[PDB]
Amino acid sequence: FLWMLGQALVDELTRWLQEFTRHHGTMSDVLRAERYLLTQELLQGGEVHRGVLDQLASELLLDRRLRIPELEEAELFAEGQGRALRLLRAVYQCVAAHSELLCYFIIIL
Amino acid sequence: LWDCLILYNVTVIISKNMLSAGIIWDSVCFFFLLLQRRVFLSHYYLH
Amino acid sequence: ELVKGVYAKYWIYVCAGMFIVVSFAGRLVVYKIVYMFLFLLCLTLFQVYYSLWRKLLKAFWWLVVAYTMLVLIAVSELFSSILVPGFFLLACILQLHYFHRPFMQLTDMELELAAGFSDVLSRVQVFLRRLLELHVFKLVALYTVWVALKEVSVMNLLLVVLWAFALPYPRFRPMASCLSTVWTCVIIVCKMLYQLKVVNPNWFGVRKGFPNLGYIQNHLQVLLLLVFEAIVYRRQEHYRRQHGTRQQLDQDLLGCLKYFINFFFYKFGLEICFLMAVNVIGQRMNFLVTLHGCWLVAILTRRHRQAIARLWPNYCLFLALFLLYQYLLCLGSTNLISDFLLLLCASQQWQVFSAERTYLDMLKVAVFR
Repeated sequence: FLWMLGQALVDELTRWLQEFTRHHGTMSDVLRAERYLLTQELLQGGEVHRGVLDQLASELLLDRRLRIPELEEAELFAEGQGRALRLLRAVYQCVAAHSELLCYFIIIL
Repeated sequence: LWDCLILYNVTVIISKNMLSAGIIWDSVCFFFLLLQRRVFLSHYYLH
Repeated sequence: ELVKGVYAKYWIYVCAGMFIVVSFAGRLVVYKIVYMFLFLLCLTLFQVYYSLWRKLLKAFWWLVVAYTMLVLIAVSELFSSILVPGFFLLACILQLHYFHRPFMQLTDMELELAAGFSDVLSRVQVFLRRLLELHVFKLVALYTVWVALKEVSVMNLLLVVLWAFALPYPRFRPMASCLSTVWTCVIIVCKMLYQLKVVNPNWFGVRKGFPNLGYIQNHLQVLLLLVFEAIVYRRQEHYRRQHGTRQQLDQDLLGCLKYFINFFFYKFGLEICFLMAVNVIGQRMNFLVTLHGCWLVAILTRRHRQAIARLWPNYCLFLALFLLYQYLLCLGSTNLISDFLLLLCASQQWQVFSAERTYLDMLKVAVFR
C-alpha cells in the first residue's frame, strides 16, 4: 500500500540522516549523554554534579560508568516512536551537526 | 532582566493607552514574558 | 413507571409555562406578577432560607389558594378568561389535591459503556455547575450584559450595588443573588405598566418602558438564569446530602491535565489578572483606563507575590468602585463588561491569594528549557 511504502521510506530517511550526524551523535554520547538531561522531576537535585557529569578518544568506552541510572531512559520514548517523531529527531540532529552549512544556505537564500 | 523587559512591555501598552498599530501583539508578548518570568523556578528550571 | 413520580414532581415548571401564557394576557400588570413572578418569588423564598430548598410548602400551598380565588372571582372574553386561567388553575388545584410532596415535600434537604460515559459526563459538568465556575461567573456575565450593555440607569441595583461588592467579598455572594431575583422581579412588575399613561414630560435617566415585548424581553432572561443556577445547585446539594495536587503532575499527560483543570486560577490567576488589565486597556484606550494601567504598574512593581497580596484588597476595592462610577457616568457599555471581567478575575484571585494558598517529560522539556 502507498501508506506502507511511505513508512518504510521514512525509516530509510532516518537511517540516512543518522549516517550524516553519526560523528556528532557519538560526540554527544561522550559528552551530552552526561550533559543535557531535563528529566529529573519533583523538587531540586540532591547530588547536583553526580547526577549529571558523572552519570550512566572519539569513541570512548565505559571509562566513566555503565548504564546505572538507565542509559535507555532517553532511548525509551525515543525508540518508542521510531516512526514520525524519530524522523524529526533525526532532522534536528542533522541541522545541529551541520549548523554552519545551514547558516550558509539561509544567507544565499 | 526579565522583569525589566516586562516593564518595557507594560510601558508600551500604557503609553498606547494615552494615544492622543495596536496592543494586540504587545499583549501576546506580555503573556509570554509573564510565562517565562514565572517558569524561572528554583526547582524545574533549577534542573 | 418512573414517569408517574416524575410528573408528580413536574408541576413547578408546568405552571411556569402556563404563567407564561398568563403573561401578556389578562392583566398586563397584576397577572404577570401574581402568577409568574410570585411563583418566582416563592422560588426565592425557599432559596433564601438556605435550608428549605424545595421544602417551603406553606406559601407554596397558598399560592394555589390565591390563584383559585382569582379564578373564582373572575377568570369570547368571559369565555376567554375562564378557559385560559382554568387551564392553569386546573394544574394548580391538582397539586393541592394530590402529589404536592414530590416537588415541595420530597425533594428536600433535611445501558452499556457509551451510556455509562454519558451519565458520568452529566455529573462532572454538574459538579462544575455546583462549583464557583457556574455558581457565580456565568450568572454575573449575563447580568452585566443585560444591565450595563442593555437597559441602563435604574438597573444599577441589579449590578453595581450588588455584584460590584459581592464579587470581591463572597460572604454575601448568595444573598446578593437572592436579592437580585427579588429586584428584577420588581423591575418587571414596574415596567409592566409601560410608561405611556398620560406622559407629562423624577429623573434617574428615565428611558421609559415604551416597547411591550422587546422591553420585557431581557430582565426575565436573567431571572430565569438565577433560577437555573439555583436548580443545579440544590440538585447537587441534595445529591451530597443524600445519594492530583502535584502528585498527578509528574505522572503523565493525563496527570498534568487533571492538575491544571482543577488548579489553574489557583496559581495562574495573578498572571491572568495582569493580562485582563491589559485587555481592558486595549478595549477602551480612554483616560479612565489610565487608572487601571496605573494600578497595573503598582502591582507589577510589587514583584514578590507576598507584597502583591497586601495590595490586593485595595486593588479589588478600586475595581469595584470603578464599576460603580462607570455606571453612574453612563447613567447620571462594553467597557463596563471589561472592568467586570477584571473585577471577577481579581476577586477570585483575592479569594485564592490569602486563602487557598495560605513522554510528558518532552512537554516539560519545551516549557522548561
